[PDB]
Amino acid sequence: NAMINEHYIPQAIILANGEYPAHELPLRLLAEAQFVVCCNGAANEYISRGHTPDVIIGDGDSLLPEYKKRFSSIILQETNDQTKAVHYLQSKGIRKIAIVGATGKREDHTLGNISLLVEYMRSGMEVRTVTDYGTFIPVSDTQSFASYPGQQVSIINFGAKGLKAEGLFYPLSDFTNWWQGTLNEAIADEFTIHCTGEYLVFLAY
Amino acid sequence: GVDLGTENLYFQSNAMINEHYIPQAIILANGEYPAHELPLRLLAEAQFVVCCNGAANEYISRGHTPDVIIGDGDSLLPEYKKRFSSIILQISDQETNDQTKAVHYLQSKGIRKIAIVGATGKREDHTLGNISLLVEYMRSGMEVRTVTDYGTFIPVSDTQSFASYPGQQVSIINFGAKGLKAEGLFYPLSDFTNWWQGTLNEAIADEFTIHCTGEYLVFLAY
Repeated sequence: NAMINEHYIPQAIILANGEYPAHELPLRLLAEAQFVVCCNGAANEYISRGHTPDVIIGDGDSLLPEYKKRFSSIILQETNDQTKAVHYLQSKGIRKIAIVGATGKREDHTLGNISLLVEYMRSGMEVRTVTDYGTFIPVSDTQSFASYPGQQVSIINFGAKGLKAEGLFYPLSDFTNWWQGTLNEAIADEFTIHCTGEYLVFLAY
Repeated sequence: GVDLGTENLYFQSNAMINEHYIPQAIILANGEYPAHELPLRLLAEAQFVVCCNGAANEYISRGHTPDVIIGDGDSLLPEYKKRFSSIILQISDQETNDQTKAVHYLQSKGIRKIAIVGATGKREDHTLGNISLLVEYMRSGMEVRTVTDYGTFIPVSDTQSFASYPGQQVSIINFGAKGLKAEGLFYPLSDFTNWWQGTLNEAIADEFTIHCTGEYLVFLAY
């Protein structure tokens, strides 16, 4: 596995139906996107800010009629919209994606959206969720990460066993409850997590 | 007994009750300040408010008076630290999560029924940690709810009935419970292995009951 770095350039962006991004990073990613897929809606918010989506995932009654006379051709048809967006992009040979706007509204939607990341990667997709506060990266087995000393790192386990690290302030164990692995800290310019199985890393900006 | 779910939060309940939810104390955590009428109702009606670091800044700026401030005084605006220095408590030099320290402070005071507001909406790792901690607080013997801008999280053990309304969105997050089954929900339950699986179920009627052994979390959307 190649080292996970900050310089992430995805082939496509998914704009999910959580809170529209406010931080510079997700906003820049959206602005310089090669391909944008909008979930339900999010398309209305995206268009109102003077942007143009490539694909809209929803039921046809998603867009405002006012925008429909301009983007009815790019609307496309059960799971959640984020997952449908991932699967659509996967069907087009896209392998590298960032999701923005996936959090910050209903918390059950936030929880669902985050948990699905681990499932996308096992399918063979490279996906990251970029928020106003950090980046979620689904991982399996041994993985190295670029960091800076003092960078806050949270680890949430998804069934992985034998978790241990170098380059983090606190040692790891096979976490269960979500709080257990949160609010660790990088002590150097890189850290490596060793295990077998799936887990999720949140790197705070 | 039956947990009234969100039905004891609304100004006008479907449940033919003569009261509403008034916990013994409110914790204002350090996520986004409540914006929705329901967590704001709890805050407005509270006679004991514990502020986490910071969270006290917005509370004070809106003209309100914390009863206790948990954690680092340095997280306060200088004038606020000066105004409230005598109610700043560092309950532990080991525990670092202020939400947890607030719960522990209230428990030592002999308080058991509490609501947490402002726990979510900023850094998502704080959101995830704060939510998951509800299971620990319940285990410790506290009756605790987290009340957000969008619904309420209730930590649960074993069999539990909830008041509801037809079409209410109900999400179940598993924390090691086994034999999950329900009456009164649209979708049959399974022993959920990932968070999304039990989300966005739906109450059919005015009550539902979840049966199992072990711990889980229920989110009821307003």
